[PDB]
Amino acid sequence: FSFGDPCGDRFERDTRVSLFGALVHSRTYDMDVRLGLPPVPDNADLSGLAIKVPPSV
Amino acid sequence: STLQQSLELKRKMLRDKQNKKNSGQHLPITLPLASQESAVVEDLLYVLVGVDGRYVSAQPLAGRQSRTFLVDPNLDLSIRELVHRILPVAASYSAVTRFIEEKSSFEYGQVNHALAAAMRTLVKEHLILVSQLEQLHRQGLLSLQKLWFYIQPAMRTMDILASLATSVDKGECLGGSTLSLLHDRSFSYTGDSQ
Amino acid sequence: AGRQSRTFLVDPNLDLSIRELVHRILPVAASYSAVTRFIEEKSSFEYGQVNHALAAAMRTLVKEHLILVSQLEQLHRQGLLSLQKLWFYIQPAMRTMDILASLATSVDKGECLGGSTLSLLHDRSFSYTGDSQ
Amino acid sequence: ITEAALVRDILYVFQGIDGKNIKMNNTENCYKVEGKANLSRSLRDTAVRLSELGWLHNKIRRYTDQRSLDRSFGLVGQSFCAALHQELREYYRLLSVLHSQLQLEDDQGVNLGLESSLTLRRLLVWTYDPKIRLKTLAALVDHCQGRKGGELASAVHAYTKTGDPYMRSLVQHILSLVSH
Repeated sequence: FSFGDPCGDRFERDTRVSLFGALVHSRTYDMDVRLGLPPVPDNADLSGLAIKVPPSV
Repeated sequence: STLQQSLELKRKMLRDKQNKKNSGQHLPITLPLASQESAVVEDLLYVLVGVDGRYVSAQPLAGRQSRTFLVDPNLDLSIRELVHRILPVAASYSAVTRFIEEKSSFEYGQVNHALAAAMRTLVKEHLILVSQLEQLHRQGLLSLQKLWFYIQPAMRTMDILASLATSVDKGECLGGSTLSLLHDRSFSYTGDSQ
Repeated sequence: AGRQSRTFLVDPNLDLSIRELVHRILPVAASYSAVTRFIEEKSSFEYGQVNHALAAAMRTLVKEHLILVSQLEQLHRQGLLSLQKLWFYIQPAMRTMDILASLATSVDKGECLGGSTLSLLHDRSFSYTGDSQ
Repeated sequence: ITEAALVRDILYVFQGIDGKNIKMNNTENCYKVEGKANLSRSLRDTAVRLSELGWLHNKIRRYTDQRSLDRSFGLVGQSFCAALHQELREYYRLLSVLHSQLQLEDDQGVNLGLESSLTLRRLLVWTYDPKIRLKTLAALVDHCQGRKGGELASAVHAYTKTGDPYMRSLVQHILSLVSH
């Protein structure tokens, strides 16, 4: 009667924390999280905007 | 659009790889300067998503070229030149995103699909940056000089991505030829650590 | 009217999107009301031990549904319940209740009793071969 | 047209409901923004992007309704329909989460020019990957349209080769569930 918690399958887990892949840079188990994006880096006006490379880990 | 070429590449890669892949896995199937600046911010935030702005409208893409934009002639010449310098980043982003979204299909094979997926991920990071800059503008923290400075690295990244996309498309690189092209591009970026 | 699902009258001045969401949810409440009516009637001793036990199990599941609904009511009283969160949380519950109601209605149409009821239960269990829950 | 009204319409379209200012255009099989002059062309394109998601939702729901009633789909067909419904449930959970985040942004009331504020552009970015996922699922449904039983199993095995690692994992999980 619930959407079962995606604790089991890693694919299901990532889907849940990504909201079926909706979340880009965040993962959450909390349904009441206010979605925010990472703040604009202070050097963006100084160094420009770099393409964020996902960490290899 | 790069999306149509990438989808055609997907279909071609699917056929060629199926002949190559003995593994039986089928592929999945008058304005004030501040007001001019504000209007241009809205148009640029639309163009970064590939939407024509009110004062800046995109011209139709001729071939596998970066998207061209029509700017209102009544804009400041310095503002118009800065806009034309930044618009290349948004055009490259739009072309790269179209190619990434089409060639990430299973028909393009795991190599081309992964390449397109990586391009899409980097476009996502770029979009996150652009959204933060848009927020700063809504916060009033985005100046035209700050905007130009912030887009300069994004412009260079987008230009590199567009050059790579155009080279792959001209070479029709697929599989081992695509891997060779990737190696050659990695050698071509010897001076660009990023 | 008859052995039909419960119908609801909604105020016509509601938002069309809101009205459609309400009409989408109302099927769950209609199924609940029908299931409760069936459970309460077939819970009589006259219904035999098998049907009585079936009704008791249905009553336990209805109690669980009511508990869930009470927690959601609390969240609304807490102001923590949105329409989309409610829809999401009830969607699996809606499907479960709809399956249960369809089984109840099939049993009622067949008047299945005892061994015939057990056969019908087996067949329904096979009917849920694709639904692990 | 207020941005909040567009947000409401887009959230409804994600649920397949016509908004106050965005209505389904059956000719485009997408939600169309009402022709009131004050909609930005960028806003129109964003509405079209959200209506692609609403179109996918409506297609999925049409498929689910068409196959839930078809007893002739057999145990394999029922399992496939169940898998599709489960993926739809996950999608609806995601849409509900997005709606709750939008509600949080509405509740906070501040046009905070912070990088965290839910903007229509930020919403489009956050739904881009979900949009790709939904597009992949819709293309798979189209390719799998009319197939059942061993034909569905063959389509699923073909679907495991998707290049998108997130799509690849999803299709592998769906294949495992249908093969169970």
